[PDB]
Amino acid sequence: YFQSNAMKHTIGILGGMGPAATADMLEKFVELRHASCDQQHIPLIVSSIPDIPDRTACLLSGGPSPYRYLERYLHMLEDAGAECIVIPCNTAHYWFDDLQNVAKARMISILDATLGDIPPSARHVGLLATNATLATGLYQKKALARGLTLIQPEDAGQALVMQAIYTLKRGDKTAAQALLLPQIDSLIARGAQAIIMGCTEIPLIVAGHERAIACPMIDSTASLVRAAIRWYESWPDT
Amino acid sequence: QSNAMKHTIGILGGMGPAATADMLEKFVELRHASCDQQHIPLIVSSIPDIPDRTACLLSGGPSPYRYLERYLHMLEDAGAECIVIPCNTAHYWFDDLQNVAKARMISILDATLGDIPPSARHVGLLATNATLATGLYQKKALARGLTLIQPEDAGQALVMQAIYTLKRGDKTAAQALLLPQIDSLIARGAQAIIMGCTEIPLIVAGHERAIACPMIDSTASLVRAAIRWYESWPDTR
Ligand SMILES: [Cl-]
Ligand SMILES: [F-]
Ligand SMILES: [K+]
Ligand SMILES: [K+]
Ligand SMILES: [K+]
Ligand SMILES: [K+]
Repeated sequence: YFQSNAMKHTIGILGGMGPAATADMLEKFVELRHASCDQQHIPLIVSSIPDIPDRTACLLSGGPSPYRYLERYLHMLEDAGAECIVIPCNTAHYWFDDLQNVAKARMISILDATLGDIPPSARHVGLLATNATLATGLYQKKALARGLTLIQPEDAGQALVMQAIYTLKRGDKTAAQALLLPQIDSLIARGAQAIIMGCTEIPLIVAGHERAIACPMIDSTASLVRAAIRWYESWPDT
Repeated sequence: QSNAMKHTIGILGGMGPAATADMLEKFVELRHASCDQQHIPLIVSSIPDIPDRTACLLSGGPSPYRYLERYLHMLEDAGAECIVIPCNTAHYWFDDLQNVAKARMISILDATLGDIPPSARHVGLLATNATLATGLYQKKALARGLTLIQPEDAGQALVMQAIYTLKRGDKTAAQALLLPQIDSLIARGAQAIIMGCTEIPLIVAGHERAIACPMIDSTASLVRAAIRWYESWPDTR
């Protein structure tokens, strides 16, 4: 399988962070790839092994590091024949450069993909993300380089965004939506021209309410999927 | 700790991709978990170059067996200790795969039939032309005392069309094709209807209220069976 999977430009999804976001990524690979039939869709191998330690607990509360888990499942995907690896978790990109160095497969960053899909006129941009993604500034250096100004929720509001994410991770979308939606309105009221959904649970909470939201919402999961499809479609046989 | 020690489940999917994503969705929804880390360890093969199953069985098209075998071994080598296949037609090859498999395998057919209420003796069957033609459900249904109701030829062409319309990405058109066939099976006396092709639950999704009889979800039945397998180990919760 390995050599023919590699010849076929198989994409590996390093997911499980969390599992609903990984399932959402798979749906988006189906929705965003033009295919005449089953056989024209993207070849995908998915790691949805969610025992990976909590990313914010590690970065902000001294919890066990997820790195060695990420490294192990990365190598599992490569050994299965993945030639490109994508990670449907923003906070995990704290370790992106580390994983890239040990990877033989190509890796595509969710951060670059997401920032690249912001309309050029949107210069003041809200950011919905986990505490650790904000605190370690994962989007900060890259946003500054593109001439963007990020707006994040205040301390009280950011606690509610974190609650929404973990309520989604617990399986209660309706509760998560009631928590998140006033924070989206607050970001707009403070002048967000666009809002980055910079945690891959956020698209799952917003889904069905984009019409009720004044400004565009940038879907980091979809941005990464689109980038991976462009990689897949750039080969001479594709 | 190796994936085999952790009782990792391998999903041999890509048949088709949307149905495989649906199975992942259902693994989340059907497993009681308080956080990311309590969910089922899963490795997924969604490599869809597997040749068309009905084309093989009914027209002599290229066989999917060598692809299924290859991706099976890929999943075992990655650490899957149990394998589930979210495709009913592919279970034509279930015994062959189980012969060469080191991991446990759980049939979508047995799981689905086990989730039929015992009072439903007359059961509609929505499936591909090849699943019907090769009788994948017939002997197991006969053992349980069930009578299968399948659409007549004209209706079945429309069921097959709905499945392939969903596989092309048009859920709205697939529903327009499928829903009259569901009413027909009910009008003919179905007491439950097996969604015996894993694209059927995606077409029906959001309309079970308007349907007068229970719809038996083969994908969900398989997920529930795999979760029970995972939860039965002494060192799992
Ligand atoms: Cl073959
Ligand atoms: F994320
Ligand atoms: K599509
Ligand atoms: K996430
Ligand atoms: K659940
Ligand atoms: K199927």
